[PDB]
Parts: sequence; C-alpha cells; structure tokens
Amino acid sequence: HWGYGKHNGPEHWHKDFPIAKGERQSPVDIDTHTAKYDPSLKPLSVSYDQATSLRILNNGHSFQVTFDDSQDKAVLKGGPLDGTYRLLQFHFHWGSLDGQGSEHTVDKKKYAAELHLVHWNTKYGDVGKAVQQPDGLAVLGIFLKVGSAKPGLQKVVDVLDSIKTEGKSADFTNFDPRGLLPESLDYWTYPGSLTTPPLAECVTWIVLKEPISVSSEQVLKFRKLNFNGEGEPEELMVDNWRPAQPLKNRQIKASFK
Ligand SMILES: NS(=O)(=O)c1ccc(O)c(NC(=O)NCCc2ccccn2)c1
Ligand SMILES: [Zn+2]
Repeated sequence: HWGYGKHNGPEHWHKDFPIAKGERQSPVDIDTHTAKYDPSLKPLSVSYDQATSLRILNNGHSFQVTFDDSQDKAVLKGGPLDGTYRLLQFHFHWGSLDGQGSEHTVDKKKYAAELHLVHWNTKYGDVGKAVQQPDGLAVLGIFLKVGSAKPGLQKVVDVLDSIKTEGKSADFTNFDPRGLLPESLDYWTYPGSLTTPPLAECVTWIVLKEPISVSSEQVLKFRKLNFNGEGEPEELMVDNWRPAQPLKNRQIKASFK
C-alpha cells in the first residue's frame, strides 16, 4: 500500500497508479516569472459563512476535516471556475523540518506546509463522479510558513492528540475555515491532479500567493501524528508531500501582476 516511505513513496506510486506519469500531474513548481498574468481571470468567490464541519480524521496519510457537502453551504466560485464547487474537506501536507513540507513550490522555494481545501463541481452531483471529470474538483492551496501563530488553526491543533494514529476520528463541529485564509485572494491557477493516489487528473488548482503564518508550536503538533495505526511501530506522520512533477504542456496563469 502506498505511502511516503522509501519502499512505497511517490517514486513507486506509478506502479499501482500509472497516471502518476500523466500529462497533468500535481504538484508543480510555480515559476513566478513564467506564469502569465491573465486579466480575464475573475476574483475568487469564497463563500464559507454557512460551512458545517462534521468530523476530523487521521487517514494514515494526513488529517482531514470533513464538511456537509449535501447542500451549497460552503462553496467556491469565480476565479478560473465555471459553476459552483462545494467544500468537502480540508487537509494538510507538512515536513519534518520547516524548510520542506509544501507540495507546490514557488521559484523552487518549499514552504513548511500546505493546506488543501477540496471542493467538487456540483454539476457532477457527487465527488466520486467529479473525480472522473477533467473539471471535477477545485483545490484551493494555501502555503504555511513558520513564525507567528494562526489563531484560527488552534482549534484544529488542539484536537490532534485525539486522532494520533491511522483510523481515529472525532466529532469536529462548528469549525470556521475562514480562519485559515490569508488577507489576499491573489492566486495562480493551472489544470492538474490529485497529489495522492489515485492521482486523478480532475483538479483545477488555485494556489494563493500569500502564505499564512503558523507558529512552531502549531506545526510541532502536526509532526506528532502517526502514519501507523495504534499498536504498530510508531512512524511519525511527517514529510507527507509529493514533490513537484513535470509541467509538460501547461501554462500557469496568475490573477495578479
Ligand atoms: N492532496 S489533494 O490533491 O488536495 C486531494 C484531494 C482530494 C482527494 O480525494 C485526494 N486523494 C485522496 O483523498 N486519496 C485517498 C486514498 C485513495 C483513494 C482511492 C484510491 C487510492 N487511494 C487528494
Ligand atoms: Zn492535498
């Protein structure tokens, strides 16, 4: 089974998921001087006021907060998108040290972590159908750097000790994901893929230029999670990121100058 170790990590994934070598894989390095400003791109519309968080889960590859996606409660619209995308979950990728952890890079710079807010296109009715479509998902990616604390992350950090090992979950209601967003919604966008198996080429990526800052204490709590299940040899959940993949026949567009 796939993971992030020497014998099951990203360089092995293509054996079970041959699309790993496909034409629109993620993440990628964002070369800021080569991204082209597109004046036709609209502002992103992030409408999270009615979000209903449900549960937080350690799935053995990250921790995920899930939302009620049975109605248009927390939706992403505008930007490069046509139609309405419902928020299903968010999760993070992070490093063993502050100089690595992000999936996307910016002029080869790696951030300490990366937040993925995962949304699916309501025209396909459910996320399983959306993953089989080239415009099925929109993932809003937000970089994390280490410095000052992010107060809106603290409720997440404080429950992680209850989901230490793979398969554990907890009720996580009334969490407001607006507390995770930076000031600016300036973004880069490109067509890509899921960054974990099945690596489906179904994602419009929207990566925010402005990182959020989190404290060293907050990221240390991420690094105390375990990849293993309870009772198995402890392997800290760190470095759960896929490296940048070939850009191939794609242009990254910027919403800003
Ligand atoms: N990391 S990401 O590109 O935001 C992203 C977003 C939504 C997703 O469903 C995934 N992939 C994911 O959750 N995979 C779960 C594990 C799995 C599911 C199906 C087959 C093999 N492995 C990644
Ligand atoms: Zn992700």
